[PDB]
Amino acid sequence: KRMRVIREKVDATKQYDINEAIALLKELATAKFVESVDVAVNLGIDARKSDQNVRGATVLPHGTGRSVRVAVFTQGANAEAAKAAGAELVGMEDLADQIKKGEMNFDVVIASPDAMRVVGQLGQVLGPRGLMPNPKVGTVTPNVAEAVKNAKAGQVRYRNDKNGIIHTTIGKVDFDADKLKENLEALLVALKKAKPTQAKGVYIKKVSISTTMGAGVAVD
Amino acid sequence: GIREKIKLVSSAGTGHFYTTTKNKRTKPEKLELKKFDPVVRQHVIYKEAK
Amino acid sequence: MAQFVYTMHRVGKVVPPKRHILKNISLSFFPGAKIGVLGLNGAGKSTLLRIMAGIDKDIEGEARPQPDIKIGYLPQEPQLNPEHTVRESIEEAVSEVVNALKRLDEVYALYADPDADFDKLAAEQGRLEEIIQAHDGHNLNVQLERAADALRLPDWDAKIANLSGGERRRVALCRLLLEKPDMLLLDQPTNHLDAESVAWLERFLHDFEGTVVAITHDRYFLDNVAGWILELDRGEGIPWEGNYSSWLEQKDQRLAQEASQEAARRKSIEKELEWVRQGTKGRQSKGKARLARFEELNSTEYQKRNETNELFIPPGPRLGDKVLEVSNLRKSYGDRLLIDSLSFSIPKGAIVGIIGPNGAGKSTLFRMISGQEQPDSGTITLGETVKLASVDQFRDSMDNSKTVWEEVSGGLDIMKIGNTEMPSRAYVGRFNFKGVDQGKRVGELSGGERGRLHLAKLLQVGGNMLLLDQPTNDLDIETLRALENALLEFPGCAMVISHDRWFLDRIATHILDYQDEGKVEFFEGNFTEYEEYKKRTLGADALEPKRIKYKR
RNA sequence: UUGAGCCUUGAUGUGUAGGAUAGGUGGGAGGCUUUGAAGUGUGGACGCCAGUCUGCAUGGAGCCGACCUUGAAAUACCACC
Ligand SMILES: Nc1ncnc2c1ncn2[C@@H]1O[C@H](COP(=O)(O)OP(=O)(O)OP(=O)(O)O)[C@@H](O)[C@H]1O
Ligand SMILES: Nc1ncnc2c1ncn2[C@@H]1O[C@H](COP(=O)(O)OP(=O)(O)OP(=O)(O)O)[C@@H](O)[C@H]1O
Ligand code: NA
Ligand code: NA
Repeated sequence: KRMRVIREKVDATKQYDINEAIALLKELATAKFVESVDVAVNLGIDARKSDQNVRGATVLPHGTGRSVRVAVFTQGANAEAAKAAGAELVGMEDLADQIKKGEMNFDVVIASPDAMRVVGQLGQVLGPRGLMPNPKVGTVTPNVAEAVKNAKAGQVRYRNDKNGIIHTTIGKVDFDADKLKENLEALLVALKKAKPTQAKGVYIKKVSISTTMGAGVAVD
Repeated sequence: GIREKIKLVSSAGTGHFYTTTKNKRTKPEKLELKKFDPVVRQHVIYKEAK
Repeated sequence: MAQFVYTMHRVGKVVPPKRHILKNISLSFFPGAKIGVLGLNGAGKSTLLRIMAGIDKDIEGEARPQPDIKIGYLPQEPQLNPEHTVRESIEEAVSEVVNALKRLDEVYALYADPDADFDKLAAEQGRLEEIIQAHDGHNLNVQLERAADALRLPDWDAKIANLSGGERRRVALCRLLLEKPDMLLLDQPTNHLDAESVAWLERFLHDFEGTVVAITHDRYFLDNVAGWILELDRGEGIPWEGNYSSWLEQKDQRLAQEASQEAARRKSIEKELEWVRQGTKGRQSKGKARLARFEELNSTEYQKRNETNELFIPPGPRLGDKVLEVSNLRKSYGDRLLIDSLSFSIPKGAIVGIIGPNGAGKSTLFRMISGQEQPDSGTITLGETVKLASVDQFRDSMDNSKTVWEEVSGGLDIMKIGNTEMPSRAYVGRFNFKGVDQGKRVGELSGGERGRLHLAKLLQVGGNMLLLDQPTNDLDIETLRALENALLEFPGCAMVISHDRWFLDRIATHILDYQDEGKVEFFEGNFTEYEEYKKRTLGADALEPKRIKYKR
């Protein structure tokens, strides 16, 4: 219905300017929702080779505007450090099977460079959704003071898909377009720094910007 | 004539090789002997090559 | 434009004798192309496959694949570990992920340890955080639980020694495939598979792209999948676009024309020889140029290397009424029952074809008949006039370090078949092993030549209860028909185990059909009469395929 | 009249068991539904044959998310697809 009608508005053939895209997208403010941002970066890279996949984590400056519980698993008194800093959930090394036995709705990874008790089933119990943490992302360390603020900041990982197509939350429409552009630049520079060991052609083949219910526009 | 020329490449990695004639029909197994390698000045094992 | 996965340019090949099994084969391949390689036993198909996969670089010419393509090469007789089990043999295939999980759990152990926490991790784990992602080492468990279904692999606890012939090829196929490759080069991929597995594999092959070069002697298998046919007759590469039925007529036409040209050249040589042998007629020329032309005309051409003809089978002792009856036979391995309460009696002078799925006890029956095994119940009662001669299911019983003649005869200038002796050289020559081809070591032999030689060596006992276990292993059309016509004349009894019902359609007089639960049923007649029996007492059931697939 | 390429529009993706044809990440969330339902004939391609996509018949205001009993989840834009 309305999507077919606004297919006239969309101009998917023409790539669009960094700020002209946001100018087009903000006219879609008539949606009955928060209208979050759903950027899709489309790199040029072959995913089959292991060395040509990147999985990092960068801290977006202006934030996401949507928060989830942060769960920290500590072997000992590590699971209580966030209890005095605002951590959503603390798991004990003796409560590895009871860390999320009832509910698993805790999208916060586990960082504990000293307590390595609980990991979880080795078999997608804590490895399918990414519950297994490592210092490559940035959370692998025994200093939880930085991670306490990083969880509230929302350090977004670079989920490399089957062909190098990544999404994130980029400061939904209620954030000003200048903040949005700052986030775009800060993510583009970060991924350019993240470029793998082998690269050819142009790294960033395309970028699209859209809303959970709002159509897509090129970024160029 | 059924014997064809073969060369015994070295095994020390240097470029040095002897040459000989080997019956490739009745001796499909490859040759390897101990010969002198005047580059490294040692008796190393010489394996069969092209 | 674009495309062009693989190329070969003037790729010659010389063997120790002197001939060129391959000479001047220049051709290229394209993405999503299916090529079927034909020829005779000795044409060079397997050598071409080895060259194309890149095993051997002793060629003259060039053979290039495009970079970044994965090549899966299935050889003639894949070699596995007689110590391994199915679990630890398949687990080898996905190797970068088993070690990935092991090392990731070890790093989960070592990362909380405060010793070099920022040195032992950033350099080592980072090389694995993507080896566990691109290859997806997390979900190999469900990947295997799914991929086992399609092939219907043997049980995980099964050992390679306990494994049967068809299941071994099934395991090897899974191992080869799991790499998810682009180029798929197979040499006779359906040697031991039954109707279900062969139909499944030839549907999966047709679906799967990335170019498949398949060696096959089976018209029906080739027709479904092949888009191109390579001939590979006598050191030449003939590409044909079409199907088997259209290409066979062109092949026959080519042979007829070559024979006609041969006859014409012969007649020309006679005519010029007469002039060469004539007189001089005075003080005149006699034409040194004409002499040079005639001398040049004396060239040589290769007769088709093995247009093998009817084989040799020496009958032996006279046989009477008792043909080794069987009463109340029951077999099992632990709890796995193969056959229960089987009773029959083979008549005299008959051929009995055995049909059934893979690993259903067909080889076990010959094993217990030849005295290798024992029956858990009942008894097999041999006839006292019966001479036994059973062909092993596997070629891997010769010694590769011996010559053909030595291997067959035993280093005797005169051996004996049955009762009369006759020379060993003649005995081998009756199997189309000429004096020149006598000298090749049995390790240097094609699949069909190895099968022929093993059959020749074993059939010299001069028995009369021939227990053939898939003699149609690696046999061409003409090689197959030679034995197919020789068997119909056998005086003694012949029990034949095979999977290709078209071979049995011409020779079988009694039928042993295997079924579920360990049910073996006897029947008297050929396959058309078996179909008549089914239609007289029919049952509506045709829903065989389901196409399990491999990836989610 | 056509081969081939490119770009956009559509459609197709049925292992086992949760519910029953489900390709990957989503971004996260009930909104779609009313340019007129879940429902009532069947249009037709296909199917692994249970049916899910779809022309036209009156009215025209309906399904799931979430819970997950399985590795994974909810066709509810757009992305190189
Ligand atoms: N050392 C050797 N001396 C003589 N002939 C040899 C030697 N090595 C190989 N050959 C011959 O080279 C040929 C190789 O053929 P190849 O292995 O490709 O099998 P094929 O008969 O073409 O195919 P297939 O067995 O798969 O049906 C055979 O004729 C073999 O006898
Ligand atoms: N020693 C053994 N221990 C355990 N199982 C065995 C043993 N020998 C045979 N089997 C099993 O018995 C079954 C029948 O094996 P058999 O050798 O008769 O195969 P087959 O029916 O002739 O098959 P194929 O199509 O491979 O020729 C298989 O399931 C096999 O695993
Ligand atoms: Na071969
Ligand atoms: Na067998």
